[PDB]
Amino acid sequence: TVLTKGEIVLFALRKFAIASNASLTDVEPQSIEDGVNDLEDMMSEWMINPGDIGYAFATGDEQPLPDDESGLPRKYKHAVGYQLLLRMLSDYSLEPTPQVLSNAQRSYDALMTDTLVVPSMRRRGDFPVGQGNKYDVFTSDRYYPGDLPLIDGDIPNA
Amino acid sequence: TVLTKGEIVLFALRKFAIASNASLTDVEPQSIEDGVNDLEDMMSEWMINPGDIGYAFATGDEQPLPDDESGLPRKYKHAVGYQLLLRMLSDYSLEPTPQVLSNAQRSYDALMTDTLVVPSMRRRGDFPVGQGNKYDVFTSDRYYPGDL
Amino acid sequence: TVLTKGEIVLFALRKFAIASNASLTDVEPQSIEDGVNDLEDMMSEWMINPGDIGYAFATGDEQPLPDDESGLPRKYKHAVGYQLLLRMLSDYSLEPTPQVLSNAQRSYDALMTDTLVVPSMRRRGDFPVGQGNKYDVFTSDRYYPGDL
Amino acid sequence: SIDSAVATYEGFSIRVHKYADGDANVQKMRFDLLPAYVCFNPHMGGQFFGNP
Amino acid sequence: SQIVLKKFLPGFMSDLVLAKTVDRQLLAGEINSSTGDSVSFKRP
Amino acid sequence: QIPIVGMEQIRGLEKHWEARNKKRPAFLPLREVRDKSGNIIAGATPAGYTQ
Amino acid sequence: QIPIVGMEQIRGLEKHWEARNKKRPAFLPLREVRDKSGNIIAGATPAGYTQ
Amino acid sequence: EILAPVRQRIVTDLETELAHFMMNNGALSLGSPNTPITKWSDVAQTASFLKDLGVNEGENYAVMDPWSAQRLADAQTGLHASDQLVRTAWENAQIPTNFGGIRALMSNGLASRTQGAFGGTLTVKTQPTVTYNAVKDSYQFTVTLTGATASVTGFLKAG
Amino acid sequence: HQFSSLRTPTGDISGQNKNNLISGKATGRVGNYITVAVEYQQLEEAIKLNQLEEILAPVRQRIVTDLETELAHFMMNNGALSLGSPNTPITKWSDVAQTASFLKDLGVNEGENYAVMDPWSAQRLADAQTGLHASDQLVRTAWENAQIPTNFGGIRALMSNGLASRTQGAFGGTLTVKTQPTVTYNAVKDSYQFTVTLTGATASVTGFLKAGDQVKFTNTYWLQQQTKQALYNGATPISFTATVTADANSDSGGDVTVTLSGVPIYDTTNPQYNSVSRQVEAGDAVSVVGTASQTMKPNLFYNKFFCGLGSIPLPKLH
Repeated sequence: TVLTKGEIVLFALRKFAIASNASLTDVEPQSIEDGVNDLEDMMSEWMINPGDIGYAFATGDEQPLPDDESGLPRKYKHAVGYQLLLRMLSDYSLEPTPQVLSNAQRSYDALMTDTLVVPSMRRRGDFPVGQGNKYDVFTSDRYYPGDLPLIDGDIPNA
Repeated sequence: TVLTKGEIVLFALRKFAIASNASLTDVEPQSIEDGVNDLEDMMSEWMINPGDIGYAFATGDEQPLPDDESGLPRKYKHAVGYQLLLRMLSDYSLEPTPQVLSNAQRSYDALMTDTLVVPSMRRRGDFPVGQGNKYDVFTSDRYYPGDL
Repeated sequence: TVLTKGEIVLFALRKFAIASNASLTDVEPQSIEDGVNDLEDMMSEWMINPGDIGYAFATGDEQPLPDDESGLPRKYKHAVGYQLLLRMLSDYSLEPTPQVLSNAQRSYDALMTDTLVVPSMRRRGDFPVGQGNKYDVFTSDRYYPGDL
Repeated sequence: SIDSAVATYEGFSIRVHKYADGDANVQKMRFDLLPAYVCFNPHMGGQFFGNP
Repeated sequence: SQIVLKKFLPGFMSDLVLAKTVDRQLLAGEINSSTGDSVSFKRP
Repeated sequence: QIPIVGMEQIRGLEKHWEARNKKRPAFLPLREVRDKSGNIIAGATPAGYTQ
Repeated sequence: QIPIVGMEQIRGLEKHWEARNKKRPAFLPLREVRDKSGNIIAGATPAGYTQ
Repeated sequence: EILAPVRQRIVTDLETELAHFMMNNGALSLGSPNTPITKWSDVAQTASFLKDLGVNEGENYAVMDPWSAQRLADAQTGLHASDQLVRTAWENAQIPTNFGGIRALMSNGLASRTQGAFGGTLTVKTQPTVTYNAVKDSYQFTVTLTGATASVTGFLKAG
Repeated sequence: HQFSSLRTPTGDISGQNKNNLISGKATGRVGNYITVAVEYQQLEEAIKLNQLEEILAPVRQRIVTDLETELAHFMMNNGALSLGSPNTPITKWSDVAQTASFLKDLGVNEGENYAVMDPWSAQRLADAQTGLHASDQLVRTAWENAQIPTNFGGIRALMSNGLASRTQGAFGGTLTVKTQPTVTYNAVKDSYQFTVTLTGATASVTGFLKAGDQVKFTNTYWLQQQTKQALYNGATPISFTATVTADANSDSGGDVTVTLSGVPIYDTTNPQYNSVSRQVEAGDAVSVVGTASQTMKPNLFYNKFFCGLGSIPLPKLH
């Protein structure tokens, strides 16, 4: 539903047992603040390799707020939290375990399979179309369209 | 007999002796809630990579409860439980064992072989159909239709 | 939401727990100035291999300060911080962990992905131009230019 | 510098032009016809209905 | 609901009698590039 | 000839393989083989082809 | 014939591979294969080609 | 595929606005607009008026809708001695070319007009100028009227 | 396709909108097999069954008759136009000529129009024809052979006894629409049908509206399709009419939901496809043409390209 940033951060802490509901000792507010901050830096960087996945950013230069709605589908939270955990473990002076690494890899692959591209490269443009396609005088189409630059009478060189 | 939530979490907590019927141990509401939420999110992500298995999601703006019916067929229980156990073992700073890993892998493969489907390669669409099919009787059956 | 040199340096120091709120330690002034000038020198070196990424330098004869606006984009923060941590740890003689190394490599790869060029090699210059382009006979357009 | 053609329909000639302005991969065609009208004498025509 | 025939269904059409009856003789090729945008005839 | 793959190797990618002769893809995606512990033991190529 | 690559091996670099027959690139980029621990196990070459 | 139904649209718009032009510029009027066309005199009166004015050089014409023609064809079927006329009207429901001294035509593409609200005993307040020197170029003139409604937009429509 | 034009003194249409290519499709489906099967014993064929061919002759006639009955049912269920009232039989010449005039005024150009009537109406038309005053040949033909010419009132008229019969179904009360329907072309461009609910019916009647019933909307008018002008039959404008597809029942409160063929397309963002003067808002007056429980054999009129029939050939068995 809402899938708040603070909820994601608390998830990341819980799956490594830094601090949970059934724990006598808990983390202070600024730890959650830094967790949410690192979450948003990681997601902003994620606009390059994995691509935009629908994250909502803070507009109007406000400091990040843990209770604001992230805007991500529920089918992404495990991957996001696992990737956040791997970045945040060093701050708590702890190291990852093989099971955690395998789970993170599996969830990341599950996220990746949902954002395929298959660019399906085009034809050249000087490749002739066959005489059996019945091309016409007016619509051209005697040769396949290519990049098709839009040349203006002004700006002749460019 | 129907299968509901909560019993899957109990299965996961029992197969690795976190809280067993005969271990002189007790279950906890925190563990139950964490297991339920983990199951919900895990099925939500399972919606894409493996095939949909008929899980029944909770209605909007309502918390999941252990008594709500899951809707899964009884055969997928072991696979779901083992996957959930592997996804929540690290919460207790514990590590699984090779026998558990082998059982989980075998049950996952058993689940996979039921939802497996193999698509059939359609013909191109400009491939001629021979004269032995008697296409002259029909109007526009000189070539194969292709795919929609 | 603009970045600052003080913010970037603090991120690096917290990442290995040299100074952080999780630990009860507090920043020592000497560590912060070292971070600032090390960052400035590392960017000056980076002006070659990764290429220009938008860093704002300090005007001559003026030392950089932690309150100065760096001008870097937000997305490069993790990469820059991890490189700073890697070239910083030798000061306190700590040893990087495999997870830290992997995160630094991931951030560097992500940063480098956005700066590819692929120069797309051009024509020769004496390569004949065919008769299909209907070149102009007087002009020197029977051959490709193939220069700047 | 624009592809064009002419169409005939009950003695009317229509000019058709085709272009691809913009890089939105959207082709455009336009049809053109211009008319001229004159009234020689208003007192030589009009409307008519029935009467009871 | 997949294959489509190559012939369109017929549509509706109006009729032309007014253009055929009105005078298309006096004003024919007099609005050229020389005369301008208007031209006048005489009166008895 | 028919290629041979794995269920977990090709799950979620059948639509891109069903139409490799109709469209003109730049590449074909496929996963690696991992054992029960999550380690990689083989490449992303198909195991083999039928004779 | 079509090459076969991993998903993370070519993610983010698809535009240069898509236009390799029209333009004249000096080279082509590609990543290595990395396991769950970040170690390199395979080169930057594509895993294989379809027969 | 686009070529066929675009020339039809062009021609239809041309003819519709031509009909609007003719009904906006025509002067003569006959009969009450409420009553439709039912009998032979309703068509003959147009030719009678045109002859009475005095026009000879030219060729007269008249245009009627589909429903009106059937009413005349039905009237023709009731003739008493013309076997050819009664046969044609009974079988094909087609009126002859020359009907009442004028050529009658049937068309379904024809513009329609709304009257426009008016009310009150109207009368002219100022003497207009209708000298031939003034109106020798357009046959149009401007006139002012009184006795109308208080303040209504569109007191008199076009036509 | 249909389009709309622009008006500009110089042709500058840079800032205006251009017509899009919204195309629709009409679907056709197959029905059910028509099968006639017989069996007999070998002993019966040996000792009793003779003249088997003459015995089995009329099977093809039965097959064709069933096909024709189904076709007539389909046509009367799918027709949309309506003229006259069922309370009065065909007696005069205008009663037939009105169909030709209406089809011409609507805008049908291609093909040939047809009208189909029952033998009693053909007899009454011949009786009316016998009163002619000048055409001796037609008068003699009508008086002797009781026949009518092939062309009648400008349309081709045919007489058949294979027509089917329909029933009205009980209805009553001031029926009016309750909820504004959706008549956008992008929504109704696939089947030319729409669903609507009414208010003001009887408390609880089963079979309130039967298939083939006709409902006319009082305060909306037909439109000349190509010129987009209204239609006037003298001084009375022609009102939009539609036909019910399947049976409907009324629940408590006088609410009935019914599916209609033929649609009043009035789309604001695509005015080019309009076929009605105004939208059908809530509270508009509708009425049902006919009588409470009248049963009759309906006469039909249509164009060549209204409905289509085919006979799929069947393959041999092994």
